[PDB]
Amino acid sequence: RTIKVFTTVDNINLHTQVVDMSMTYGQQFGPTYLDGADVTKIKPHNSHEGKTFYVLPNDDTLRVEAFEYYHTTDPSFLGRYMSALNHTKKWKYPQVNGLTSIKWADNNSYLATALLTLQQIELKFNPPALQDAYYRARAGEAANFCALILAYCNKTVGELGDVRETMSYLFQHANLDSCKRVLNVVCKTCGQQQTTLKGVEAVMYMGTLSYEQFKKGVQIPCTCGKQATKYLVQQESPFVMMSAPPAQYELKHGTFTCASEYTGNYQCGHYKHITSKETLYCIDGALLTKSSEYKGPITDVFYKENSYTTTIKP
Ligand SMILES: [Ca+2]
Ligand SMILES: [Zn+2]
Repeated sequence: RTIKVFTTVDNINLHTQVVDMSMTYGQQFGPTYLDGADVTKIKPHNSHEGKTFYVLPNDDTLRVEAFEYYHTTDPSFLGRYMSALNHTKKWKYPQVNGLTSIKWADNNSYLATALLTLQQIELKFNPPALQDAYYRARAGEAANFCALILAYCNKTVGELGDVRETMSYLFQHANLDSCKRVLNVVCKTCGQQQTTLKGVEAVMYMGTLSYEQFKKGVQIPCTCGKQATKYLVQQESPFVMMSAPPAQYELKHGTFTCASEYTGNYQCGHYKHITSKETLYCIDGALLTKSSEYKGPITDVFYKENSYTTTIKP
């Protein structure tokens, strides 16, 4: 028996195939997937006629196609992305206040808060798989985007996650080289140290939530033994992510783009997303509340930026 099916590694370039129906998909193709479901232990059915299957890049041509779409060499990427897709395709992606969210499942609260932020900051991905699925996620079809995020972060479904850490991985696949940050560490004895950062390191900071206070200056204990002052000199970026360990923080309307709230501790933590619109909106998975004032345990705050110049003399 024979049916005709298609094989692909990017869902773009399809390949016509003849399949012996007395064998399994793994026997003729190797590890094979149909929209996430592993069908390696499965033999062709008549219902599969004309359907498209993911495989692993066995030949070079599939490897050439796979690198262009995903920008990775990691041959495990397809199985991990397919394994993630098999779950994320079943998640619910409601529109909450005009943004694509995720109904909570499999400890995806950090994914929901990240996805919500990605929709409110200016950003473009370099791998086509990411940018294609990023576009579809903004349209409401976020299953493939979320599965790709897990594959690029080497995370699995159900595993707990950090939003700041998740952005870190994704910023490596965006085009942020144009971003530039300059910092002056002024230490009363060590001196006035300057650093220039390019790329992902130029938009992220771990220490405080306030961007104006980051412009004014923050003390950091120096490697000598005393205290040292830390402030921003030049910021050239579309946005800035300011992170701090979860602590009670007052979110003031119109002073930020969006923020990450983290309540709980250890294995009992949970993320909520706060965004600034005409008033303050709290998106918690598929749930939505609104208020004029907000105070909570914030761990990330995003701000808009273009070009900043400090008023501090070197
Ligand atoms: Ca929308
Ligand atoms: Zn010092």
